[PDB]
Amino acid sequence: FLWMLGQALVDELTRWLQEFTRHHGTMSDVLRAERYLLTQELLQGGEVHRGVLDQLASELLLDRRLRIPELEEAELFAEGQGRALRLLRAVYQCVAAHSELLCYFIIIL
Amino acid sequence: LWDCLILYNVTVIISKNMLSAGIIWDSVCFFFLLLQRRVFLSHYYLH
Amino acid sequence: ELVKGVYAKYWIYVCAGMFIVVSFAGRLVVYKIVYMFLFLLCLTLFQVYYSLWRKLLKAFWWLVVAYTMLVLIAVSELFSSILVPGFFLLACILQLHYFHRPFMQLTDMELELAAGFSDVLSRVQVFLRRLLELHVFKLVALYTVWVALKEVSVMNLLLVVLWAFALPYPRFRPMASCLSTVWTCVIIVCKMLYQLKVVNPNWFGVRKGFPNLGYIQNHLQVLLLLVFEAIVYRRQEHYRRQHGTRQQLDQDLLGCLKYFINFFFYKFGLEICFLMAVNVIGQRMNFLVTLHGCWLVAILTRRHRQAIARLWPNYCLFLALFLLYQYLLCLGSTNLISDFLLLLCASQQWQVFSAERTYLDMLKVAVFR
Repeated sequence: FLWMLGQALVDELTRWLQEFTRHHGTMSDVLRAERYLLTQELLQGGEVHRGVLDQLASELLLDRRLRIPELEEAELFAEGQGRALRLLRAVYQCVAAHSELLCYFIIIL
Repeated sequence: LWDCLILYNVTVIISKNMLSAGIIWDSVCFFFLLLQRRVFLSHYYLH
Repeated sequence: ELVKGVYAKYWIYVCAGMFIVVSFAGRLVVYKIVYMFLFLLCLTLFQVYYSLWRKLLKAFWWLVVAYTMLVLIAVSELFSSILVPGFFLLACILQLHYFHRPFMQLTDMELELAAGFSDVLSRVQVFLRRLLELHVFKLVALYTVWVALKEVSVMNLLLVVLWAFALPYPRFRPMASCLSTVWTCVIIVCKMLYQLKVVNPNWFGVRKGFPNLGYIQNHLQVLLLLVFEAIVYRRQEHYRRQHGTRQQLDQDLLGCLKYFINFFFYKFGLEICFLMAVNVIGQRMNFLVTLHGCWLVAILTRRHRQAIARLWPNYCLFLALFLLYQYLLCLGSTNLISDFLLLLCASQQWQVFSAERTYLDMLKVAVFR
C-alpha cells in the first residue's frame, strides 16, 4: 500500500540522516549523554554534579560508568516512536551537526 | 532582566493607552514574558 | 413507571409555562406578577432560607389558594378568561389535591459503556455547575450584559450595588443573588405598566418602558438564569446530602491535565489578572483606563507575590468602585463588561491569594528549557 511504502521510506530517511550526524551523535554520547538531561522531576537535585557529569578518544568506552541510572531512559520514548517523531529527531540532529552549512544556505537564500 | 523587559512591555501598552498599530501583539508578548518570568523556578528550571 | 413520580414532581415548571401564557394576557400588570413572578418569588423564598430548598410548602400551598380565588372571582372574553386561567388553575388545584410532596415535600434537604460515559459526563459538568465556575461567573456575565450593555440607569441595583461588592467579598455572594431575583422581579412588575399613561414630560435617566415585548424581553432572561443556577445547585446539594495536587503532575499527560483543570486560577490567576488589565486597556484606550494601567504598574512593581497580596484588597476595592462610577457616568457599555471581567478575575484571585494558598517529560522539556 502507498501508506506502507511511505513508512518504510521514512525509516530509510532516518537511517540516512543518522549516517550524516553519526560523528556528532557519538560526540554527544561522550559528552551530552552526561550533559543535557531535563528529566529529573519533583523538587531540586540532591547530588547536583553526580547526577549529571558523572552519570550512566572519539569513541570512548565505559571509562566513566555503565548504564546505572538507565542509559535507555532517553532511548525509551525515543525508540518508542521510531516512526514520525524519530524522523524529526533525526532532522534536528542533522541541522545541529551541520549548523554552519545551514547558516550558509539561509544567507544565499 | 526579565522583569525589566516586562516593564518595557507594560510601558508600551500604557503609553498606547494615552494615544492622543495596536496592543494586540504587545499583549501576546506580555503573556509570554509573564510565562517565562514565572517558569524561572528554583526547582524545574533549577534542573 | 418512573414517569408517574416524575410528573408528580413536574408541576413547578408546568405552571411556569402556563404563567407564561398568563403573561401578556389578562392583566398586563397584576397577572404577570401574581402568577409568574410570585411563583418566582416563592422560588426565592425557599432559596433564601438556605435550608428549605424545595421544602417551603406553606406559601407554596397558598399560592394555589390565591390563584383559585382569582379564578373564582373572575377568570369570547368571559369565555376567554375562564378557559385560559382554568387551564392553569386546573394544574394548580391538582397539586393541592394530590402529589404536592414530590416537588415541595420530597425533594428536600433535611445501558452499556457509551451510556455509562454519558451519565458520568452529566455529573462532572454538574459538579462544575455546583462549583464557583457556574455558581457565580456565568450568572454575573449575563447580568452585566443585560444591565450595563442593555437597559441602563435604574438597573444599577441589579449590578453595581450588588455584584460590584459581592464579587470581591463572597460572604454575601448568595444573598446578593437572592436579592437580585427579588429586584428584577420588581423591575418587571414596574415596567409592566409601560410608561405611556398620560406622559407629562423624577429623573434617574428615565428611558421609559415604551416597547411591550422587546422591553420585557431581557430582565426575565436573567431571572430565569438565577433560577437555573439555583436548580443545579440544590440538585447537587441534595445529591451530597443524600445519594492530583502535584502528585498527578509528574505522572503523565493525563496527570498534568487533571492538575491544571482543577488548579489553574489557583496559581495562574495573578498572571491572568495582569493580562485582563491589559485587555481592558486595549478595549477602551480612554483616560479612565489610565487608572487601571496605573494600578497595573503598582502591582507589577510589587514583584514578590507576598507584597502583591497586601495590595490586593485595595486593588479589588478600586475595581469595584470603578464599576460603580462607570455606571453612574453612563447613567447620571462594553467597557463596563471589561472592568467586570477584571473585577471577577481579581476577586477570585483575592479569594485564592490569602486563602487557598495560605513522554510528558518532552512537554516539560519545551516549557522548561
